[PDB]
This record gives sequence, C-alpha cells and structure tokens, in this order.
Amino acid sequence: MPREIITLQLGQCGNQIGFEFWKQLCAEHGISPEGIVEEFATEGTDRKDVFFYQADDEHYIPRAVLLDLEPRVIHSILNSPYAKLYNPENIYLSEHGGGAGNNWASGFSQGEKIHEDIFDIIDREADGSDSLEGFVLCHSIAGGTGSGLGSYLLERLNDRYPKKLVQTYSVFPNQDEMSDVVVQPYNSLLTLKRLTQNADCVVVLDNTALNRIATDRLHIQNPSFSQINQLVSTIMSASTTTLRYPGYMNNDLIGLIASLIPTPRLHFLMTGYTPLTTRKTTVLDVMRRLLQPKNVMVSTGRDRQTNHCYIAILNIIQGEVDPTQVHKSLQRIRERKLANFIPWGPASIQVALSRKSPYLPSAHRVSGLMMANHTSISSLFESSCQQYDKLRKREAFLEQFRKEDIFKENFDELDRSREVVQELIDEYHAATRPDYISW
Amino acid sequence: AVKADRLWHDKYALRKPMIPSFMTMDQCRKVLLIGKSINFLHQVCHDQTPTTLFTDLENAFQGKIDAAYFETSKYLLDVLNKKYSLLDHMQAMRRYLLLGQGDFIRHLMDLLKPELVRPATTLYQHNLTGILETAVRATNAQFDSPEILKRLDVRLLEVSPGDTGWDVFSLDYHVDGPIATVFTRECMSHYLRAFNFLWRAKRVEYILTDI
Amino acid sequence: FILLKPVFHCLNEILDLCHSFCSLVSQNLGPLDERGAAQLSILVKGFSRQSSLLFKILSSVRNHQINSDLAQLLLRLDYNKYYTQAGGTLGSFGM
Amino acid sequence: AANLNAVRETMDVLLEISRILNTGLDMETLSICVRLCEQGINPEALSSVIKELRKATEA
Amino acid sequence: PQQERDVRELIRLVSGVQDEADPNFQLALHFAWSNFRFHRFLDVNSHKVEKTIEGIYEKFIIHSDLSKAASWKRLTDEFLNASLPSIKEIKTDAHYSILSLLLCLS
Repeated sequence: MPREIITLQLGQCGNQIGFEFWKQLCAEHGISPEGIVEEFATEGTDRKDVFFYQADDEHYIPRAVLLDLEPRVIHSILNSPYAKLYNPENIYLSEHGGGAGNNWASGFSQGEKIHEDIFDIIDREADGSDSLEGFVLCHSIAGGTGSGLGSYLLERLNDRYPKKLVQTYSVFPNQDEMSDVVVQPYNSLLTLKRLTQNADCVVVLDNTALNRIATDRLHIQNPSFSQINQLVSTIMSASTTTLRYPGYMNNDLIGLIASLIPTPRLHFLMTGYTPLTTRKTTVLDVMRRLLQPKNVMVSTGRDRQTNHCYIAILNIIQGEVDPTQVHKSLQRIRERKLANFIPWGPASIQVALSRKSPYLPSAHRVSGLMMANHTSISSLFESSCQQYDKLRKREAFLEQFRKEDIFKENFDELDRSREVVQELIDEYHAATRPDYISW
Repeated sequence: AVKADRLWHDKYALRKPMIPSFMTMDQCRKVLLIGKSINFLHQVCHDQTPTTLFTDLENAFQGKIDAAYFETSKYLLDVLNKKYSLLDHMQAMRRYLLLGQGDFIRHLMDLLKPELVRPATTLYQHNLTGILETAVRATNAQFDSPEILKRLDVRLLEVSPGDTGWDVFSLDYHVDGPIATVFTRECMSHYLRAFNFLWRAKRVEYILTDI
Repeated sequence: FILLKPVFHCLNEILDLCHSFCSLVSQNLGPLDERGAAQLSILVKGFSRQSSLLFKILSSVRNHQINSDLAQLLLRLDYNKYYTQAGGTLGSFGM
Repeated sequence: AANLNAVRETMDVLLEISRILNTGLDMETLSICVRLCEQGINPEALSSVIKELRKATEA
Repeated sequence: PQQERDVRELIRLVSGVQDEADPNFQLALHFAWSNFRFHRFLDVNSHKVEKTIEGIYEKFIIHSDLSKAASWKRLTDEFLNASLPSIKEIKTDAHYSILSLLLCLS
C-alpha cells in the first residue's frame, strides 16, 4: 500500500513554511489551486498518492492539518486561493488568542488542553488512509507556542501510535541575533529534549545560514521571512523527489532514514542544495560543490580544533545523467579523499539518481540535495547550550515558566533537558572516535 | 516442419552448395532475411502487403536487392512495433520484471510475507493470483496498458520440496505467438532466474529494514 | 465444465446426494427418527467423502496452469477460504 | 557389473541430493526401500514411515 | 511372508532395533502392512514420474548446476533402459515405481 505522511503546521513560522511546502508540492504535481486534476498533472509518472489523497472527483486533497493558537495566520492562509486545495475538516481554527505568547510552557499547556480536539482530527485523517509511513511536523522551536504544542503532540502521538515514522521540520532560530524572548533557548532546549526523546530523523533548519544564502545567493540587502520561506520550501520539497519516482528503487522514507541513522538519539541530518540562484555541470561537479562549506543550510560554531567526521553522506541527484558519470564521480571523490568516515564502521557516499517532472519548468540539467549525518551540529547545540547555560546562570525571565505552574513548581525539566543534550553531545564526541563501540 | 515460435530458423535454411557463382554470401543473407520477413508477415503476422551492367551480374540486381530489403524490413518493423507486439512490452518487463516499480514489488512481498512463511506444500496459487491482481489494482501498474497487464501472470515455481513458500513463488509473464515471437523460451528462463535472484535480494533487504 | 469428465461426475454425485438428503428430510415430517438419524449419518459420511473429492479436484492443480473459470469458481468457494478453514472438506463436523 | 556400478552411482547421487534437500537416506535404508518398491509397497507410506522413524530417533 | 520379512528387516535396520517382540516393532510392522494393503488402489503413473523428474530438473537448473542435471537425466535414462537379474526389460512399471519412490524420498 502507498504509505502517506501527515503534515503538522505549528506556530506562525511553521504554518508559513508548511504552506510554502504544500504550494511547492501543488506546483510539482501540476494540479489546480483547487486541487482538481489538470491536463498536465495526471498524464505523467509522478505518484501523487503519497502526500495528497485522491478524491472521488480527481481531488488530490493534501494530507496536511492546520493547527494554531491564534486564528489570524489561519485566516491569512484561508485568504490564499489554495484554501480550495484543503478540506475544512483538514483545517482547525484557533480557539486561543495571541498564540501562546511564544512560550514553551504556554504552548505545551494549551496543547494539553486541546488534547482530544486534535486527537479526533488526527485519528480521522489516519483511519481515512489505509497505511501511513509516518508523520511530518513543520514547526519553529523559536516560537514557544508551537514549541510547547509540538512537544505535547509528539508525546501524545508517540504514546498512542508507536508504529509510524516521526519527522519534524524544526525551525532553528537565528544565532545571528538575540530575540526579545530571551527564554527562547530553554524552550528550544525543551523541544530538543523532546526531539531526542521522541524524534527519529531531524533535518535541521537554521535561520542564520538561511539569512546568509538569502543575502548572498539570493542577493538581498534585507531578506524577508516570506522569501526565506519560499526558498526553504523549494529546497525541502526537493527532498521527497525520489519518493515521487517509482521506477528505480524502493525509496521509502523509513528505509532511507534507516540507511543513515545509527541510533534514535543520533538522528540529526544536515542539508545542502545546488544550484542556488536569484550553468553547465557534470556529476563530479555536483558532489565537488557539495563538499564545499558554502552551500550548507546548517551552520556550526567557531570550532576548528575538533575533528568532525561526516557520519553518513547521501545525495539526491534530480536530472538526466549517465551511470558512468555516477560510477566515476564516486571513485574520483573517494580517491581525492574529500570526506571521512568512522574508522571502525567505515561507510560510503550514497547516491540517488532521479529524473525531473515534465510539469516542473526545467532550466538546469542537474539538481543536488545532500543529506549528511555529521558532528558539526553539536557546536550549534553547544551554541544553544552555552546560550542556555549563561541564561540559566542569569536565572532570568523564569516568570514566563512560572505563569504555567508546571514549571513554577520545578525548573528541573530544564535541567533534565540540558543533561540530555549534554549526553547527546558527548555521544557525538565519542562517535568521533573508534571507541564508540564501548560507549 | 513448420512452426510459429521458432520461425526465425524454422523451415528456412540456407543451402551452401546451391549458390550461383554470381551469388554472394551477404546477398544470400539479405535475401533470406527479406523472404523470411515476407513469410512471417503473411503467415505469422497474417498481413498481406504487396511487394512490387549487362553482363550476367549487373549492378541494378544488388540495388534492387538492397531497396527491397530496406522496404520489406522497414514495413515489417512498423507492422510489428505498431500492431500485435510493441516496444512497450520490453519496457513493461523492465518496469515489472526488472523490479523498477518498487511499490508494486514492496507491497507484493508485504502480502507474500504472511503466505510464503507457510510451507511450500500448504500453498494455493488460487489465492496467489488474487493477491497479484488486487496488488496490481492497488498499485500504479493499473494506470498502464491493459495488454501488458494481461501479459503478466503469477506462477508457483517448484523450488523447495516442503520449505517456505518464499522459494517456490514466481512470476511467468506468458507471451506467445507473433506477440514476442522472440526469447524462444530460453531467454525467459534466464529472466526467471534473475527474477529469483533479485527477489531473494529484495526480501533480505526488506528483512534488514524491518529489523 | 461438462466437457471435463471428473468434475461432471462429481457434480452428478453432489446432485444425487442433495436429492437423497431432501428425500430423507421428507421421510420425517417432524424430527427425524432413529432410522432417519442413521440414514442422515450415512449421507453425511458420503457427503464428506465427496466434499473431499471435490476440493481435491478443485485442487487438481493449483501450482501450474489451469482453467481460469475453475479458478474463479474455487475463489467463489473461497470467499473466506472456508474450505481451508473447513480442512478442505464440508461435513467434517460431528453429528 | 558396469550397469550395476552405474546404477549404484546414480542412486548414491539421488540419495545425496535428497539429503541436501530435505532428508535423504543411507545405503541400507535406501536398499530396503528399493526392494520394497520392487515388491509393490506404496512409496508414500514407506516415506512417511522413514520420516516418523527419523523423528523418533532424533528425539 | 517374504514381503513381511523384508519389511521387518528394513524396520530393524532403520530403527537399529533387532528385537521382534518389542511392541513398537510389532506396531511398525502392522502399520507397514496396513499401508501396503490400503494403498493397493493407488498406482504409479509414468507421466507423473516424468513430471516430477522435470520439476526436480527445474529445481537443479535454478541451483545453477547444469552438469549435475545432465548426469541425472543420462543416468535415469540408462536406468530406464538398463537390465537387472530380476528386471530384464527396460522402461517397465518397476522402473517407474522405483523412480517415484526415489523422488518421494527426495
């Protein structure tokens, strides 16, 4: 059976990026903004029964749900002409005002309040499908509303249905600047602890490098959140491309994630895509540019004295290519030794050939999206942990977590989150060395 | 002796000691191919299409030979690739018999897991054919040509005496007559062997994924 | 399926068994007597034998090529494979 | 003699392959089975008896 | 008599028990003779034996050993065409029964 994936749009930023993703999918499949089939959408090979369910009137209704604690973003999305894409049953209107004030505690408590008011919808969307491969959760860890809500919902779903793939699209706040919500790192830390406890494969989405590419690779003096969301939706929708080609390999998300993840705690994957533009390329150019630390969407700290090993390297290559090109590109990159692997469990650089949809306007021969399990992100975690630690050193803005009595009773939840993150970072450090078998 | 399968060497043999001094080996091969194509078209394709230096060797003899050869061959190629057989059949066995589908094969082995675990003796192709057809209706193969769909067929291919049904399961994809006169029921044997090889490989892959 | 001798013979046998069962029921207007019970037991024995025969002739070959209509017939009999549930026969249940 | 040797080799290979596949047999038991089949004993019953005997011997 | 003695000797050889007063030995001999008496209505089909041989040949072909299958076929043909001090004819029902027994044993 064709397993589906359910989309969870949370928070202002998560809802925005989820809409961007869904519009990108609609563009790829070639369907009308109402979700009705077109003369150039159904005559191809792309399988549109993976994220959209076919109706009885050729309506590929998206397998997505809209949740928020403030209805204004919901109304704005409704104003879009892609409101006809979704069913109203697929949409829940916020019964809360002002979101959760961007507080992890507030969002978590409100998600606890709406336990079944979301559970009913999720169960309806689930049992409406034969089999589901897993879940996809678009969210922003910066937004405390969505952060707490997602933590609650991840707990609930992991408890109730321990039989699906748990994926979240965690918007990582900018390290380029400090936001007015100074307790944002703790919220993120709590969310990160939940991810460590619950999530299975994390595609990290740092806003700092997004800003950097936008300023440089999109050439804007002041990037806007909307254009950033547009570009990130484009780059993330490029991921599922292999899933849309049922002609080469099984290519199931569960297996693809499992082909790289060593442990359910070490489930964090980088991102990197080419081309980025506001010409002529061969296979060897693809990974050759990917090796450059210029097209990564995930940045790390200022660390240069600690070796970092790319635990797993994979690349999806969308475009018309030749098998000899891939065969030689792999050997050539390996001989140039532009990568590393664990000495005890040494691995290789997996490739995924795929071809472009005819309904996708093509202006380039190839397009590459990298998936790397790597150690640099620990620095970012450290960057957060330090940001947490000093904040926890300052013991500032804890009244936000004293509004909700759950944290007013004890801040030991933050301490346990910090401990778990430290354990994970030490796990990464050990993974850098052959002794990881002992750890 | 006459046949409809092997009629690429059947009832048309080249006689070595019966060639004129003005008749050459390549000319003989070309004329044999042209005549065999005409015979196949009129007999196995059941299509009736009209075929319109002095010395004693000439040069227009060879020119006529070549022109008629290219006419006959091109016409028969068009006939065979347009009606009856199609290139899409090879693409079809590429998609299906070469495990290009994936989801088709994935769900196929998903449904076979509850069955092929049972002993090979305890199995019933009666239910296996229904499994096949319902999976095809489930998957994208339902969106493909019904001719290739009818060309498919599941078989119970004896592999183990009383072992698991994973071994004895097979597909046959019967194709006969002027449709895919080729493969002589000797290349399809190799195709079946490769199918078994890839089937075992994919099964153990899915085992690893499940683990 | 008259052109197939075995299946035709089995169909005739089952027709005769149905007639005999109806006649036996006709014998007792009320509940069957002891003789009615004994003849019902004999008929049930024959029915189980013939049901095994009909299953196995339906299972004459289910590993190589066979008529498609016969396959459809068996599947109609195997709406939930009650025969496999029934052990490949009908009438195997105690008196 | 030569035909006897050829038959012995053939039945040895058959028994080896039967051992490889599911059970196989030994020389004495295979000769007993051959004599019984030559005497009209149903091979199915003999095979079932051999399987039962091997099962009992195993445990 | 002779068949009963042969069956008893085969049982003794297989079970490794030479005792004939053992109740298990008596049960085995009774079961063997009951099977022989009961399966007198089932015979050996030469076509069925050939089909089973072809299935075994297909199994061997899958096993990627053509020489073994060719030797099997040649030896079975010779056996069907062989002569014995008790079977002096070729391709008789005794040969088919022996082949069916061998195929059942494999």
